[PDB]
Amino acid sequence: SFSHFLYYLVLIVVIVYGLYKLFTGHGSDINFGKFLLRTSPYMWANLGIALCVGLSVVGAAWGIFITGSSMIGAGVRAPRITTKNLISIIFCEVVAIYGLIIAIVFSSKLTVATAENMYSKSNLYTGYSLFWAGITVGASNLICGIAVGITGATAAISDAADSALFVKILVIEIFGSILGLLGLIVGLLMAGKASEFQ
Amino acid sequence: LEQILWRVLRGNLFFKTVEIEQPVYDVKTREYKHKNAFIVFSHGDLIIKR
Amino acid sequence: SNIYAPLYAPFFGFAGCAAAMVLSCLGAAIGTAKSGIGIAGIGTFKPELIMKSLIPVVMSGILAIYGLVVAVLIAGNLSPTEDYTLFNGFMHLSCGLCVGFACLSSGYAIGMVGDVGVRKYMHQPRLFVGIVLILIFSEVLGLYGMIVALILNTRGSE
Amino acid sequence: TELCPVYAPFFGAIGCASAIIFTSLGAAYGTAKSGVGICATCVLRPDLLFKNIVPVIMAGIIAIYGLVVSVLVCYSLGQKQALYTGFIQLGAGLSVGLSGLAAGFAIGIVGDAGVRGSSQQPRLFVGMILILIFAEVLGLYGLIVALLLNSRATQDVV
Amino acid sequence: TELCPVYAPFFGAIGCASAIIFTSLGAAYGTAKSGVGICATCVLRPDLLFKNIVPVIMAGIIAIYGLVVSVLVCYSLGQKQALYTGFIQLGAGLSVGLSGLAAGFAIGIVGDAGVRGSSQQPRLFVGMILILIFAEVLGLYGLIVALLLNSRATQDVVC
Amino acid sequence: TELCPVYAPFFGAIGCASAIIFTSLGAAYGTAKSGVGICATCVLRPDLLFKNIVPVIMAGIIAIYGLVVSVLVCYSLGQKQALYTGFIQLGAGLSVGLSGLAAGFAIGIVGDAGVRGSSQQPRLFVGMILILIFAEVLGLYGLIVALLLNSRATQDVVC
Amino acid sequence: TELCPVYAPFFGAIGCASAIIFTSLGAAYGTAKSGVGICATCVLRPDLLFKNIVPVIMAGIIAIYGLVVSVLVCYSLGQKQALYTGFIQLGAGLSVGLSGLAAGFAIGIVGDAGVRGSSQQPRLFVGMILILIFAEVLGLYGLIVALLLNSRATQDVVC
Amino acid sequence: TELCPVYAPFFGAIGCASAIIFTSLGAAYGTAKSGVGICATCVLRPDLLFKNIVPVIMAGIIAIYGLVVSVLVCYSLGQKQALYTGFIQLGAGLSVGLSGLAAGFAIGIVGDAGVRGSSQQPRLFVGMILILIFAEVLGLYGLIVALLLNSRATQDVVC
Amino acid sequence: TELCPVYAPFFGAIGCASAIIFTSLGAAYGTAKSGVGICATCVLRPDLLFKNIVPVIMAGIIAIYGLVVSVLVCYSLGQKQALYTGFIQLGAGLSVGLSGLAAGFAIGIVGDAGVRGSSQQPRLFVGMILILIFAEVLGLYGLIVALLLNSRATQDVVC
Amino acid sequence: TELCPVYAPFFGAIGCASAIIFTSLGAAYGTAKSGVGICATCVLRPDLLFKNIVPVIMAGIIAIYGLVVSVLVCYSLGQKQALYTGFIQLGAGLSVGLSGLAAGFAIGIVGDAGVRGSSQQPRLFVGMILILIFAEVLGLYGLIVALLLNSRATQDVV
Amino acid sequence: TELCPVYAPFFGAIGCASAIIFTSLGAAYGTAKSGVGICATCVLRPDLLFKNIVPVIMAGIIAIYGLVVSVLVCYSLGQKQALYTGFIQLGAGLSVGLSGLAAGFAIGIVGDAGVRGSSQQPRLFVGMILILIFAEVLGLYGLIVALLLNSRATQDVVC
Amino acid sequence: MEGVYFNIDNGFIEGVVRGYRNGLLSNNQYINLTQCDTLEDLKLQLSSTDYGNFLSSVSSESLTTSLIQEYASSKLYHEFNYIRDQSSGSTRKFMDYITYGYMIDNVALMITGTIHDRDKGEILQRCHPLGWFDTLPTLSVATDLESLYETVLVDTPLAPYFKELDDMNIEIIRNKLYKAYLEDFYNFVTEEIPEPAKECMQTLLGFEADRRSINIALNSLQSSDIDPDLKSDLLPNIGKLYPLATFHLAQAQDFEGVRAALANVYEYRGFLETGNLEDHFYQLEMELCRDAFTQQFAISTVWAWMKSKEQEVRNITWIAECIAQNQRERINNYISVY
Repeated sequence: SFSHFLYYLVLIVVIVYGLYKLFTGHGSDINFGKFLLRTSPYMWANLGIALCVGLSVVGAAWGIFITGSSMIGAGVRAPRITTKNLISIIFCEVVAIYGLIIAIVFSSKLTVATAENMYSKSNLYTGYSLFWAGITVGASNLICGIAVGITGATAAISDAADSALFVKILVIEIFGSILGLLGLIVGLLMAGKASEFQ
Repeated sequence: LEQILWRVLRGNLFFKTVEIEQPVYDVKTREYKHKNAFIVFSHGDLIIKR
Repeated sequence: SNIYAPLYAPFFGFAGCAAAMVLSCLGAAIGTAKSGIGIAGIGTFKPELIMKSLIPVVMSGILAIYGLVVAVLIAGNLSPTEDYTLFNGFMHLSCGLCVGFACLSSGYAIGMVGDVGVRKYMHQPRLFVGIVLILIFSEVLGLYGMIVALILNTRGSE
Repeated sequence: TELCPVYAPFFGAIGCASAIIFTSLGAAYGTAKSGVGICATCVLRPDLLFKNIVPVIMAGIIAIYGLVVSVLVCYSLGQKQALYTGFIQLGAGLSVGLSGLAAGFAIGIVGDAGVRGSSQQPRLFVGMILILIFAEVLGLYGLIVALLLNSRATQDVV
Repeated sequence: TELCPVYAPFFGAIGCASAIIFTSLGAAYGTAKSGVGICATCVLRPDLLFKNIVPVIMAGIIAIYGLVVSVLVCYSLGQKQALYTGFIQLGAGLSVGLSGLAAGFAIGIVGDAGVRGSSQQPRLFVGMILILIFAEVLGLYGLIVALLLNSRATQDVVC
Repeated sequence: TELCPVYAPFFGAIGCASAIIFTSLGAAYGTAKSGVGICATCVLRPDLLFKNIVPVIMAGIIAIYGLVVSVLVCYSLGQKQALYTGFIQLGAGLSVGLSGLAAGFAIGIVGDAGVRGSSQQPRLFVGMILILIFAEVLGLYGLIVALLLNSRATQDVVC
Repeated sequence: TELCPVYAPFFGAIGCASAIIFTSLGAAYGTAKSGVGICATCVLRPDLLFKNIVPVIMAGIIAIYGLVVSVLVCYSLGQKQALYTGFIQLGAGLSVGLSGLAAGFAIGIVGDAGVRGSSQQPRLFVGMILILIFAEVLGLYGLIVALLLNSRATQDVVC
Repeated sequence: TELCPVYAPFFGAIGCASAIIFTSLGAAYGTAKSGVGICATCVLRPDLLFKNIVPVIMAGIIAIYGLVVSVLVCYSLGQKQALYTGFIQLGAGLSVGLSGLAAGFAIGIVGDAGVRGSSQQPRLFVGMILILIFAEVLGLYGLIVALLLNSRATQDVVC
Repeated sequence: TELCPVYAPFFGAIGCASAIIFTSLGAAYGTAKSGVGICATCVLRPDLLFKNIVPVIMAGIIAIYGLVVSVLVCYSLGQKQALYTGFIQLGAGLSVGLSGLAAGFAIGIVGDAGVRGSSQQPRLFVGMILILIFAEVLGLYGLIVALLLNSRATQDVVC
Repeated sequence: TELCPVYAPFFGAIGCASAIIFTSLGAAYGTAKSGVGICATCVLRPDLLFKNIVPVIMAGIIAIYGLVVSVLVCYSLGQKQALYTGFIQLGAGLSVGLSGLAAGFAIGIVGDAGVRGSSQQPRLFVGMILILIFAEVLGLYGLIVALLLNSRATQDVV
Repeated sequence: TELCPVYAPFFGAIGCASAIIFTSLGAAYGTAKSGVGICATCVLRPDLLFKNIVPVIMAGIIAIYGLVVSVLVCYSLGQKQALYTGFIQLGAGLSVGLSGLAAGFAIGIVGDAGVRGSSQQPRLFVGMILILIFAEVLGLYGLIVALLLNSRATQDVVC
Repeated sequence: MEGVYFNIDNGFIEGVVRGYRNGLLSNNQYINLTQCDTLEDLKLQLSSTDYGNFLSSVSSESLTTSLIQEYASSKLYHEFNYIRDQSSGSTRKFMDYITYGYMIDNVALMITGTIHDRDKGEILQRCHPLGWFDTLPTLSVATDLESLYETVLVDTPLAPYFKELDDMNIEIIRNKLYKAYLEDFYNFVTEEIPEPAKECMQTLLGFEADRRSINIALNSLQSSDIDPDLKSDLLPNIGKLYPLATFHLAQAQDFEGVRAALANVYEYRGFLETGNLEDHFYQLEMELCRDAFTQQFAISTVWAWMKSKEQEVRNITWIAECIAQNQRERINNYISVY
């Protein structure tokens, strides 16, 4: 397709450029380390925070529409299921709660660094830490929200089929929610020793 | 009707239709359906009955 | 300062943390959700009484536990005051990639096997041992990934 | 300068654009999907028309959140602003925009499903309202994070 | 200069183009979808023609928003404009243009659906009108954001 | 030559090319879709040909907008032109070209639908004309934006 | 030199290539679609072959437009030509080539439809001719833009 | 040298390669589609076998065009050729190759349709020949452009 | 060092990662496909379950190949290793991982088909095992190449 | 060494690889599709088996073209070869390889059609042979270009 | 050095890996598809189980070609090897690997078709083997090219 | 993954169809129906199911098995129409394809009534509500396949499937239409239906093709006008019998040849060696539809529910026949899997 054509073209351009730089003796000109050193720690920290909250909300809303569409479809014949299938919606919400909490905790670190200490060891560490912990929390939350929404859709269907079948799928939903909790915990541990910008 | 008459006559269709200003009640559907007065020209008896 | 510990090495260490935990959660979620589709398929046809159908879901969660363990061990070694070498950063990135992609593969296999076979070992308990054995063979992939990640973490710190 | 390069306003301007654009896209998806559901429902049940408008309004609040953040980060913009400030405004715009995008998509899907279900089952209207409230607080969370970042934007910037 | 590089008007020209381009894309989508619906429904219901034309008009107002922002950005373009002015013009152009693209998508979808539905349900037309106003103000929000940005384009801006 | 680098005419020439390229793409889509509609319609009603040729004419007008902007940009290309002039010419070309591309897509879709409908309902002809005019005003807005940009391309520019 | 870099003829050669390449692509699409239509309809109506050959002829004229531009650009090429000349030749080639590509696509679609419908309705032939002329003037506008560019390619150009 | 860098023959070699590569690809497409048509029709009409072979022969002529341009570019290649010569050789190879690719696609599609129709209608053979000739002239235009380029590759070229 | 850059361990770490990653993907695919087949076949003939476990064991052995090469590369990895050592480790990891990925896909496909067949034909079990051994030796060859590379990783290597 | 750089053999080696790789891909496609046709027609008409093997032989000849050019380029490769020689070797490899890829595509398609049709019409065999010769001559043109190019590779080269 | 840069072993290691990787991919495709065919056919006719195994053996031989080239490249691989040696090792690996990939594609497709047909036509077995030999010699040619390259890899190579 | 994007457009549809599946009669409900001895008692028990008061408009004396079947089928049709009205995109195309078979049925019914000189209004009233098209009543004008194709069928969605009339000719046309339609629907599933539903629908359509192929092979034996070349034109090319057993059946002239061809497939052996052939196909269809309900994010659920309700109406109509006609020994000869 067109998108795959762009993927192949970009790969070809990258390989040709890297080989040209390598052959001409300028392979080190593609300096990822220097790029990481000279890039603003603020970009990494703010991208981490924004991607954390945004991806957590994306997963929460994702699973909400999955579970909710299935609940409303299954409620045409079984309107009883709605009240206790809202637990799936809550499980998807708790994901965005995780993302929001991490965003608040990380934005607490977004102080202004001094000009001569912008790219210090600690400031670069904080930028990388907030970036990667934000991606960890946000992506784990996106995955957890999608998974919990899928399981809540199956739970709504099973509940509509038989009242007794809901609790087992709810246990599966709890197992799904543990993933977002683990992403929260790891994001907190990754930024645990990250100082505020100084 | 015009499409079908075009296809059965293999082209060679002289079809005229005129709008009827007022809708006419139909007992089959109990609806006040708009109608058109149409005329179609052909020679053979077989094509007339078709 | 020290050439072997440039200040951008924490980027790769934290990328290892993120890869470990995110890919392990992705595998755990694939396994849990696809196996849960299987469990729901059991529903309204053969609703059981004792819950041996949760084995694929539990092992999917164990994949996320593997990723958690590796991510925690990596993040323990990452400090803004400690001399973090570029070798340590690459070792931690390898830890994360290893455990995360192994757990992603384990979750794919666990999800497939659980969805297809939880119905078939709840319908007939004879197939329980075989399907659980296939699920163990799916789980040991993530186990291998975590073992390599543990070795890589030990090597990178020393 | 080092702290205020010339391209620093780019991140603020593009964060303002993102805040309005992604929230408007989410709100437009919500409005379109819910509105198709409403039109489909109200062919045979026109009495539920103004009762079914709720998802469209809860989609509009997403674009309103994006507008709020765009106004804030626009009034924080400046030719000689710090890179700190520009990335703060980029983070605010991106957070609210991505949250509003997700929330509006969920509102569209859930509102479509729920207006159809309430056409078939009037008891589903309350459940649909509840799910839409849950979907709307997600755009609210993105707005809250944007507010935190924007409040911190003016700190000690020289 | 450093604050006013030679490429600074590039972003302004791209923003001025983007305003009209993306609002016209949204307006074109709205016009095409709503017009397919109108031509579908008005074969059997020609009396509803000037009544179903409304989504087409609001799709056109989307492009009017884009044209307004394009003119306002165009008359603030300059050879020695600041890079901040270029970023502001680009942001305003993208704001109005992409918000108008979203609004045109919503207007086209809702106008098609409601023009088709109102052929069978006359009471659905007021609901269509309300939903279409809600879709139109999505592009009007982008117009607001673009106008605010443009108001700040050359404000406190030095060479 | 800081304000007028050697690559400044590149953007002007790309804008001049794009003004006609994208407007011709939009006009081609309009002509092709309206044309399959017209052919299907005039198989049955060959007398309605000159009524149904309107969408094709209107797409052609989109292409004429693009030609006008290409000529105006072309007669402002210069070897030692300013980089701002090239950026403005590129912006004008993109404006008219992509606005007329959107307009021509709307024209193809709506003209096909309206020609096919007016085959059955002659009262739908005026409505199809209305929607087609609303699709033209998109390309006209792009033309207006391009004309304003072009009028500001060489104004108050130095070397 | 600075205004005539050694890579300046690259853009001119790419424009000369692209003119013929893209007009030949459009002509090939037009010829293929129209030829499928012609061979499908002339199975029953062989007497209409030399009438239905018209869209193929018009696609060929699109290719001829491209050939004209390619010849002019090629003869305007030089080793020490200016970068402005190379940019202008690239713009002329792209404009004629992509305008002729769009024109050839329109010609292919419209000619296919019009020969498939003319085998049933003889009166549709003149309508198909009219729509095909409207699709042909797109390539003609691209050719005009390319000719004007090429006329300005070496006009007031220094090294 | 500035005018004749060491990588200048890269463009010439790529043009020589692409001249045969793309013409062979277009000729292969033409041969494959026409051969499918032949082997599908000649099962019931094996007498028309030597008449239906024409599109395969014409795709072969496209490949011969590419071969001619390839040998002409190959013999113009040199270690110390100018960068302009490399550009011209690349343009020649691209022109002939991609025009021949388009011509081969048109030939394959048109030849398939024509062979099937001629199996259905003897009088359609002449029309098929006309459309196939109109597909040949596309690759022939590419050949002409490539030859005109190659006649200038070393014409007034400084070391 | 010139021969031992600080980024030299990157290639070895990526080699170890690749050894785990691709062998795990291959083993997962093999196990999943084979297990789907096993479950689909044991719904009727449960006693064949422990006979059909074989492809899952083959996939597990592929994963063990990957684990072995990763452990070996880990214990060859150092902070001050040569860039050549890193290249060798990357080659070893890539070879074992991607050979085991190919082996795992072959094992999944063959094991699925073979368990399906063996549920019907008891004699096809030995044929399945033979084809599975042939799919296994692909991962084995990747393993062998990785071990040979890893044996040459630090053999006559200057710091 | 300015015009005989160290990376000059890269293009020669890539061209040597490309010749055989792409002619083998074209030969593989031709052999695979022609052989599928042969196996499809020889179930009911095994008498035509050795007549239907012709397209497979044509594809094999395509691969032989690629092998010939690969051997010639390989033996013209050197550590201190000129960049022009490397470019010419790359061009020759690409010429023969991609021309033979196209020829093998045509051979596969036409040979499949012709073996399926010849079982129904014996006189279609000669037509299939003619079309297959035309397809083969494409790879032959590529080989001719490659041979002329390879002849220019070290001619008057410093 | 200059002729022997530090990164020179990267290309050799990539070639050694790619030999086995791509021949394993081709062998895996051949084995998987032929094995699916075998399992399908030998459900009813287990007596043909060991006749039908030959495409699987031939895909395995492709993998053995890849393993041979990988071993030979691995043992000519050094820290201070020439860049030319690395290029030659990469070329040998790529040639054998991708020729074996193509050969394995052909082995899988032809072997699947031939084992499925030979279950119905016992005479078709010889035809299957003949076509499979023609597919196998593709990987053989790749191997021959790789061995010739590898023989030239460290011959007349200095620094 | 299946659940990732399915619920964007099909979450509500699939939940409603699964509610419909929950509405399928269970084994206990079928047993309660079987215990009935009068059609009024059958109506009473059937009102305790999701059929509900679908017969409340019918008086006790007016109640007939034809009425019971007609009202149960009408409930099916209204449910399908509601589900299709909520469909868009590829799901709308999927359900349109579901309707194309009923379109073929309606075409064959119209032509059969026309050649039999039945009342046009009676045939139109008897046309399947699903598979209705606007030009369906125009099929009464001619008894020529070419005339009806040019007149009507060229504008219908059945137009791609056609690439004076008597009973055998109408049969041949209907089976050719089914072969083309099954192939087209299989292709549509392969290219446009996501993976779990893709595999389920491929299996279900292949089973339907195999059922038709085996029926044609076994019923061509008792006919002389069905040429071996014509049998190839009637056997679909998508099933498990294709292409091996399909080719074998296209050449068979005896029952033993057909049975040997069906011994090729491990899925259909025993169909001819015991019981009734149609009972095996009905049981297999209900088993496959029951398995399709184990997939949660598959649109194949719509087809599975449709076939399960058609079988359910068959079962209820059979029970009504074994209540009206007495014949309570055969009352349990219905296929039930839910």
